[PDB]
Amino acid sequence: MTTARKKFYQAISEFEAMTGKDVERTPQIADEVLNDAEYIAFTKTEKYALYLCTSNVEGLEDRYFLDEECLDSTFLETEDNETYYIHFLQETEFSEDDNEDELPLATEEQIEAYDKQEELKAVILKKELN
Amino acid sequence: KKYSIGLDIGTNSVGWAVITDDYKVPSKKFKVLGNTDRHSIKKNLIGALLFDSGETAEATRLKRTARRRYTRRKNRICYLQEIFSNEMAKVDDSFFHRLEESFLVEEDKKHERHPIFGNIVDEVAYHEKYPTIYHLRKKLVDSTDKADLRLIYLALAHMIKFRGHFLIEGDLNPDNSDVDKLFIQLVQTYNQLFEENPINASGVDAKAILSARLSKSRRLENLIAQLPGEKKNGLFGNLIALSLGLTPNFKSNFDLAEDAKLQLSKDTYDDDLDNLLAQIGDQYADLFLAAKNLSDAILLSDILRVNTEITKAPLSASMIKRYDEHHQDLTLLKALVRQQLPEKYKEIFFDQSKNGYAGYIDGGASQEEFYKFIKPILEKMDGTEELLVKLNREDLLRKQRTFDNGSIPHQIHLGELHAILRRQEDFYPFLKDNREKIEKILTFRIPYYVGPLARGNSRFAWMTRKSEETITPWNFEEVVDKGASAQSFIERMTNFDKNLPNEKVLPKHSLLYEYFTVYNELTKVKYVTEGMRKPAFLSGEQKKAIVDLLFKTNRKVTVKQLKEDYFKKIECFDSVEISGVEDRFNASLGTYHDLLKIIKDKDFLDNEENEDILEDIVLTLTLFEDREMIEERLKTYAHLFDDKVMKQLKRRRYTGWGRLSRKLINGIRDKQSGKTILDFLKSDGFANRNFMQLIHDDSLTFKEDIQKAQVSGQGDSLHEHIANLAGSPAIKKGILQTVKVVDELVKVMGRHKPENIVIEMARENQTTQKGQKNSRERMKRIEEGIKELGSQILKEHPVENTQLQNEKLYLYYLQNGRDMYVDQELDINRLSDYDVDHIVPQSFLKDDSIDNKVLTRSDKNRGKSDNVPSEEVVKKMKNYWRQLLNAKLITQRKFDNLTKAERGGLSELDKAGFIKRQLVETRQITKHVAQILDSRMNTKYDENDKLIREVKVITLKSKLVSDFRKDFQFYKVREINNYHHAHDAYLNAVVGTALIKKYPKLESEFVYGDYKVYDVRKMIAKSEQEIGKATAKYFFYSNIMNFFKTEITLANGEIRKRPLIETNGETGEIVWDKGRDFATVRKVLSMPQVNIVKKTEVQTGGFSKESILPKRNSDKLIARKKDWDPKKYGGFDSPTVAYSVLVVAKVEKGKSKKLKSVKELLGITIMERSSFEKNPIDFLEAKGYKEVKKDLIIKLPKYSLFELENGRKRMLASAGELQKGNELALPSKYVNFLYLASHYEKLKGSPEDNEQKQLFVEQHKHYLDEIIEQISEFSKRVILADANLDKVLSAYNKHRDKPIREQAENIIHLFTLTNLGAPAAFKYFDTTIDRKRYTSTKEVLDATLIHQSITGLYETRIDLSQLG
RNA sequence: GGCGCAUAAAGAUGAGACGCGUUUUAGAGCUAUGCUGUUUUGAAAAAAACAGCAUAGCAAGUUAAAAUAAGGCUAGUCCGUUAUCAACUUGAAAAAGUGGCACCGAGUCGGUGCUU
Repeated sequence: MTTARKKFYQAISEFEAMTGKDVERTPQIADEVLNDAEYIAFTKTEKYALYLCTSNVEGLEDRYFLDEECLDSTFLETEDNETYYIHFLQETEFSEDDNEDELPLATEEQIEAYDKQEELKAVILKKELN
Repeated sequence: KKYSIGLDIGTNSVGWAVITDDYKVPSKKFKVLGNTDRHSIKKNLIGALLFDSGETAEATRLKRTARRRYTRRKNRICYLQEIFSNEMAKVDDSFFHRLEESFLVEEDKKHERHPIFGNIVDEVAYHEKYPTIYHLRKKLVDSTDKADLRLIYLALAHMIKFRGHFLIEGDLNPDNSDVDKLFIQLVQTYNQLFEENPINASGVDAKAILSARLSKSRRLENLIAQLPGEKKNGLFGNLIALSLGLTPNFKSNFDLAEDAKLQLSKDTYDDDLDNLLAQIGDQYADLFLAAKNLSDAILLSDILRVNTEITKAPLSASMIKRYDEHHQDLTLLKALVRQQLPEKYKEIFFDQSKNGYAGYIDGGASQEEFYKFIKPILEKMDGTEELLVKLNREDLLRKQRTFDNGSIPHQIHLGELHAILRRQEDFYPFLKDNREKIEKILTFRIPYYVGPLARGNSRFAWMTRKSEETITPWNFEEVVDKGASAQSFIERMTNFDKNLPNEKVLPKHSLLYEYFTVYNELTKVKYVTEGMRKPAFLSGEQKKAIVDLLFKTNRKVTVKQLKEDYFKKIECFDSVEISGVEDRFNASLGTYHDLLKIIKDKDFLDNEENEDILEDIVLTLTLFEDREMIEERLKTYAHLFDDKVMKQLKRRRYTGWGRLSRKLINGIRDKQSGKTILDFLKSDGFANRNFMQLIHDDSLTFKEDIQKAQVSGQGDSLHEHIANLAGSPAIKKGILQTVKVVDELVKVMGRHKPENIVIEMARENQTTQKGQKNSRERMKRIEEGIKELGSQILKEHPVENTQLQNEKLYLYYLQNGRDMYVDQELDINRLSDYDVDHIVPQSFLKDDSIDNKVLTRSDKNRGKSDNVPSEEVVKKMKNYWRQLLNAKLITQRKFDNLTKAERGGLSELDKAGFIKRQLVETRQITKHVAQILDSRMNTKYDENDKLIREVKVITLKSKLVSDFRKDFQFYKVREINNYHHAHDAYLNAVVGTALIKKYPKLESEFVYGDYKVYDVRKMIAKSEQEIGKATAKYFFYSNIMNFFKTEITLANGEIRKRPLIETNGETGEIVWDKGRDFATVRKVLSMPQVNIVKKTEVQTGGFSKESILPKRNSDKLIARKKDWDPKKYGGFDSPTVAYSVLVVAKVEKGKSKKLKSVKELLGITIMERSSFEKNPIDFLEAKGYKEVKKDLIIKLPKYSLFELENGRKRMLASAGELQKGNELALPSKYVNFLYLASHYEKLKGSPEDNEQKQLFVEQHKHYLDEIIEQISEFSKRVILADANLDKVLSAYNKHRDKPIREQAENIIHLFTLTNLGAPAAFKYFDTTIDRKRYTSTKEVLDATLIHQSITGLYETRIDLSQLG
């Protein structure tokens, strides 16, 4: 039990408390992905829309910068035959130092994806842990 | 002037409050230090401190054990390399120098490329001759021919780095190898544990059926088809399902409420096993042990399967066959894909990224993700047999190194190493006389007790040595000392008791601790036979008779067995019912029966002279674990023993400890009797008290003798003071910070010591919605209401059982569909006019429970007194109340409360129990922080030895401050600002001082200190209303908070006027001035400027994110070792910054390298922090900066306050992070309206109060269009986020006609736009908008910086504009 | 706060073994076509690949070695993620010390009096 292991287990416990309870065989994820994860999101589809935020970084205002970069997208199975996809996320520590690249910019495929994700609301409980 | 201090304690926060006598909090001009222009500040003297939660210390223990396991493994490799160090230079010189260089790029590698066999050709012949190492050692175990030396070495260096588990002990034998004897063992322990309606499996034999080649989720149905048992969800069947990886449940099986999931594959097996075991009792516990044992056995039969040529290679020769069923059954599948699907072949084997077979080896996948991906494809195919039957049994396309070969007993590896050295001993000289040493360094499991093998430089080790040289497992015995290290072992990780220190607590199942628990339960059990006409408890000789006549017979005994084997047998008592013990005893004499089975003697365990002998045999069993040291300490007691119990008594283990030591139970004696705790708790007499009531007693000597030794000897350091507390480390961090801020807070108010300091803490609202908690036991009562009553109320209206959180229908359905006042029925939809009354009025207690509240139609049905209701109402329903107590619809306490017509009403002991029931505050952290904060500021002496108690410590609950908050319209909801810490502490002062100034005499039960025994049985008048502030009694109305009530109100309508300006009842001093109290209190809770500070920290922790990631051309990677340049080898990214530094310097800008003046932040990671502070200017020249001004290097930790124009406060969390600092001056009427409107059905007070709040919100609907523009100009001043603000203004405009309750709840969720900390994204009505993080750290460089003190009172302001 | 059968629980700390996972290198990739040097009865050519790249189709595809927080000195089969911490003045460190009081008010504290 690490600082994030048992709270991941109570995370999927309250996921099983929110919906149909018959869950079985939680995925044995490694410690390397769990101990650097900011947000555990649950959803229905494998394609996860990732979030976004703006800034005031030396002009370039009202653009869209994604923050939660996926590093592990595994699934868990319930009884019977209903698939839910786990997603672990990491906050993007982008600074005010680049050659206007590798700071994550919009590339508006994710913008339209977030529009559909917010309009349909397929997101399930998304909570912070460390 | 006198003053008083109030303290809220928490995890995140701590609140400090300073009041005078007149309750106007002071306000003082403080001095500013630095080089700014504001030479004086004028601040209030009231505030809070919030900070990061105090993390525990389990992650550091985990990382430390990982580091030491890796260092032990590398040095086992070092020993085995050193034993071949001579003759491997004979074969090929730089061979070990190349196995050390197996990681770097071939260009800077200083040898040839191929590690083994040197050249190119023999390496390829090695791979296509030996495909893997399991094939290699499965070859050369059965090889008469001589093998190559480096070949045997690389077979053996793999052999000792993967050793298995040492959870099994001894050597393997068919009593512990195969599943036959283990399944016989579990059916024996099941048959022995129940000894009734059993099951026997002598006919069916699961030695091959449970070991078969099938699917486990079908194999348990096979076994329940063979052995009948109970069912497919029976307890025997569910435990077999636990033995095969499945996760059954037991709520339908134990006849228990909550479900019970169990599996062995999770890391948290034991923490859930004891969690369920405390719910069900310990009498099953060892049986589950065998279950886990049985499970491991079948997993053994999963890996080793070939039993035909099973000699000399049971492991390696097995799963190479699995390699064969991987190989051809790969090709088959390829020969089944291209024939039928030419598409989805490029995305299966050339994919690399989509959970296919390409990602199953060359990428990131698992067995189960790949099985789920090829389920729909391969299940779709037309002709594919022997694959779906192989997929459900988890054995296709399956690698060697699973996550489920963590069930390898090391003896298998040791046996094939034994063979691998026997079949080479005939050839090589050095290897013939070192096989003992090689097998020894394989099997050397460094034991628990011998600790870290240190040489005094440790912080954690304790083992001592009989010599001084380099420690090897060659010679582990004659170097380290056994008995001295064991003696230092037992005293180090013993646990002292908080109830009595300097003592070693007893084990969890000692004989003495078991007698303690059974005599703590049996001293509160009461029996009723026909003839006593009033219930009575047991006597001492009855307790001796029942522990000699029923407990020695069976482990668990029910009340039926009690009344049919004791009252009927020798007492000749027949018509007896027992109220105390419910149905069974949760306390059990398990090890009594256990050691009775082990020694097979009845005299010896029952003889009272062998007590320390038995308890320290149990102590040395529960303390040690390995098989060697466990036996010679029993050789001390080898005189009594019979040499057949040696292989029997050393088998049982224990885990966990009790609660209290031996010197506290059978230790100290009474000054007037000479008896111990146990001596009274089996021989007391008629006053059948309890143990905790004996702790709760004041008059007896034992509690005072406890608090004699609860203080230490000489006063320790304050870190050593907090070192032996309890709780989380978070509240320990809070306690240390609140002692620091008190000890600094005395300094600021003229250095005069205070008068009254108040403390409390409260937290942990994690009930998880209580949706199934009612229907598990409480609502489930009506399911045994059918057992007694018969009225199936849900049969006429099935109403759901998860929305019972509304209290009125909840208390209706907990009332049989009836009334407890008059014989009638009720309307379910007309419950709004029906009234909720209380069994005891609001002038005697305060509680909102089912024990208090009842529901009815008319208040006249209760009665016309403030006492218990009338005699006819209890006696006309004395029949039915015995049923709804018998159906367990209500508890015993409220039924005994209504039947006070027998006891006259409010008895003197009863009203004493109510008047002190609120003020007994029995949480240990409160008493210990009281002791710590007493012993610091209250230490002056006089002409005698006793202490001048200068400053009064005082300790109040959260109930009184919550009531003073609620009843007088002083509301709070947590999500507005973080002022609700500090303001909370303020009320903790007021209800503090205005209770001690008004009650001087009755402070002798909730001040920490030696005071009198002056009780309350003669402090409350047993008659009518006595003289106002001139009488002998303290009060009559048992609710303490009627003192604060301007005008009390009870159900009789007697609107009795307690006087306006109240004066204390013995000395004549005004304590509570009505015309100048609530004006002052409502002014101070509406004050705008409170000093909250976020304290600074240096970020200790990990170097970088714990996930090394593959190579890339970006230079911001952190290397693995020194010379592994991460543009080739990759590694760590995103380092954690500990603290930034503000540096003024010059850079070599331009093509002419001209030194231009710069002033910037620079992040410093923890990687070079010590490298920073050993020499800062040389490291900064190495970074690439010149002209370092050493005085001007400004250290700037995380959470540092920057203030700039229009009062904008931003606080700096990293080099490129900022967090909002300012907060809201939101006045009292707005917060009162927001709490009252946002809980339109969530107050549960009076119907008149309901119409008052309804008309209040309907007249003050004018507020939600002024809150919005306050937030508008506020966020336009201090946030400057225009876009999302305009979005939420338009979104507010779009819901203008929305109803009130939903709009108030959405506006308190809207408040989190403007808290402190990092900004977040908030759930609005619909328009969930994006967070706006700040990274533009340029504006910080020209602002002002505040190095503030710990309480925020003291401060200094440094400027960065002219900083040059 | 849930004191919840009216109790009040018990709490944190420390030793050992795994089994994984991750990352580089080693497991000579092959065939065909098209781009880069040279050879040759030679005048650049006539073209042979020995090597490198790209594009299509084929073949296998499991296992190892190293490291698993940079490293440190106190050189151990030790230690390096927790508890510890505003500046300033002392002090190696420990630890000590560094700031005027009332009154009228309140938009993140302001204003007035007296005074070392």
